[PDB]
Amino acid sequence: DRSNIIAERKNKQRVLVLSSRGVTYRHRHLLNDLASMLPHGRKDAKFDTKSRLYELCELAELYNCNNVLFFEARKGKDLYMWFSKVPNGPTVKFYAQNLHTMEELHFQGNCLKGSRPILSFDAAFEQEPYLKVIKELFLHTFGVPQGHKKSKPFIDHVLSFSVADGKIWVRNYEIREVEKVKTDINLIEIGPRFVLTPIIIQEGSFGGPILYENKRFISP
Amino acid sequence: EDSIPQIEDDLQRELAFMNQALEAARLGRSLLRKEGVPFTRPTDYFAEMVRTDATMEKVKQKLIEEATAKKAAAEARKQRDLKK
Amino acid sequence: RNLQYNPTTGQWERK
Amino acid sequence: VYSEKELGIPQLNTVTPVGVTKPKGDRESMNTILAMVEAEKQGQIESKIMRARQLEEIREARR
Amino acid sequence: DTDYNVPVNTIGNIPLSFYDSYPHIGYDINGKKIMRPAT
Amino acid sequence: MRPLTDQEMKIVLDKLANYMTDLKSLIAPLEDGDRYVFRMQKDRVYYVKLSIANIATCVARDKLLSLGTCLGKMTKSGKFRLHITALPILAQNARYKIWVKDNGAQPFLYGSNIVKAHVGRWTEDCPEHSGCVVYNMADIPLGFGVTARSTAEARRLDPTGIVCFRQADCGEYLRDE
RNA sequence: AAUACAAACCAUGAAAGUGUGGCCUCCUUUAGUCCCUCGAAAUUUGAGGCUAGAGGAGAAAAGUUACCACA
RNA sequence: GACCGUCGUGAGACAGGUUA
Repeated sequence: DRSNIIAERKNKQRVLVLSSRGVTYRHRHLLNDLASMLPHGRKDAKFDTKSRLYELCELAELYNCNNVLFFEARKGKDLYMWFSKVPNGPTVKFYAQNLHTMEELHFQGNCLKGSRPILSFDAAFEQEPYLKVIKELFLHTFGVPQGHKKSKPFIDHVLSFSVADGKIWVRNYEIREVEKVKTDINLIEIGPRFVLTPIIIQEGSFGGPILYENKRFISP
Repeated sequence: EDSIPQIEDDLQRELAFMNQALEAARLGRSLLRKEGVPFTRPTDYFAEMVRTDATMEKVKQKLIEEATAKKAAAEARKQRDLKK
Repeated sequence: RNLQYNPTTGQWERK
Repeated sequence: VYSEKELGIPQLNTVTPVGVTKPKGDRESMNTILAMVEAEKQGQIESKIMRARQLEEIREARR
Repeated sequence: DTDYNVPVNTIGNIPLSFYDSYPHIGYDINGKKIMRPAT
Repeated sequence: MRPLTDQEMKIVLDKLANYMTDLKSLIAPLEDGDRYVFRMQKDRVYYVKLSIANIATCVARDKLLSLGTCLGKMTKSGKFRLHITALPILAQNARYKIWVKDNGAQPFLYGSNIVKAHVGRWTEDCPEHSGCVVYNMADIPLGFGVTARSTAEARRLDPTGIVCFRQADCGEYLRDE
């Protein structure tokens, strides 16, 4: 046994977070904030944009990771997300904006790194299928397997994914206990704030035939 | 989306996402005890935070500065209440 | 009551 | 330097959690005891012998 | 890999100045306290 | 029911031997073999014989109040106290004895300190902060205390000065009635 | 605000009209079974048992005081 | 009179205190 899962049925998941060659400190801090939360992931930096998309696959095969979260930077100003099942599974592309990182002293919330989250989804993540595919991809990227030996055990935070206009808004809150008056959970927000606008669904790993197209996207 | 009237209402938009993670947290807590795991961190688990400790030190200093400004301004009120 | 919540479908269903 | 208890500042979820508790944490016997405690009283007499010599400091005052 | 022999103490890179008074150091994945192997 | 522990008997014998000279004589194997074994109850110590302890260890702790004769009690900080209950033990084998007159014993029994006009005669080689036992002209044990100064400094000071500091007297007997 | 009542509304029926939203909640302090046991008492009580109104990490030291001294 | 003190804390004392 090599997958370090102590559970009745092992959820073998790994992610590989990556960066482009021109990200900003705001996009760099979202690597550090997301990877700190994400206990079964490896950090890597500065993928060559002159390479091809499917060289992100054997990069992840080199590190035994079935998920990849790529931060691609264009113009030195714009963050673009990529969630993908590495061998042959589907992928996604987002435009990320309205960034607010953990280093900014205005959130007043904190939690253990590596602790297991609760995934707080939205109602439209169930009824409409283009939200459903990214739902399973979000759930796998933040999978945090059961018997993972790098995970701290007590649960104190919940990740909230909600769609408002056409865009998904992420939220992170800390579970805190205040006793009821003759204990209820009060949420204090911890970490990353970003707004996630879908762009495409591709049926391949990083190419493959196009499945969803967001025909309302105003590019920067 | 039905909870949010206007997307520029920062107070209501924050409350809507907070309310969404509210019933997720209470429902998850109920199901987690029914199966049964250690859910709440005890007083003795000195475990490593997702944030740097010094970051909490400067955010504790900022909460000092905001709250001490409010009460010192109230002392300025009482001085000028004597003035009138 | 004969109603519980399904986490994976987000609905209410009977026992 | 104005006190925290009246200050409207909530607790912070640092590495120390919310609410931290302090840790829980014979014939010859008589013989050694007497010897040791009398030896202390004998030391008092020696400091008092320097006070019997401090009457020369009171004599120096008069002189 | 860097994460091959992952320790069971379920602790961070926190200084060992903590966990010097309580009899247990860290916990485990289930949540059982880990009492020090040598005293 | 428990005996004196290691540190607790150490501080007890520290404060006792500050006022005692022969601790061997107080606790020794007697003719019958019975020994004056120490005893404590409700953070209050006692001085009993062993055969007294056997006929008292048969009792539940909460029902027992006192045992033999009392020596003192312990505070929350852990320091030892010696009371006027320990005076017949204290005056039996006293190291330093100070005798006060009848017109000076009356303020001593009221609660006032010892003045140079109060004392009739004196012991010798008394240090500044050594303990002592206070008697009258008729060798009646009145109390105990720590002197303010040595013997030679008492000769050369004003007669209105405080000589020996009053700690306990028979007012505790009058208080408890 | 709850609750009572009235009206409106709603369900069914072609109409006639009908129709609706239960019953409960180890010791310490107190009363009874004067029931059973042990006693006393020239015939009545005492103490237990039983019943039912309510409370509740451990030897390292803690909690609290219109209290004392000191800062 | 009101403080810096030194010597003891179960209570206290001072030819020690900035001038002649």
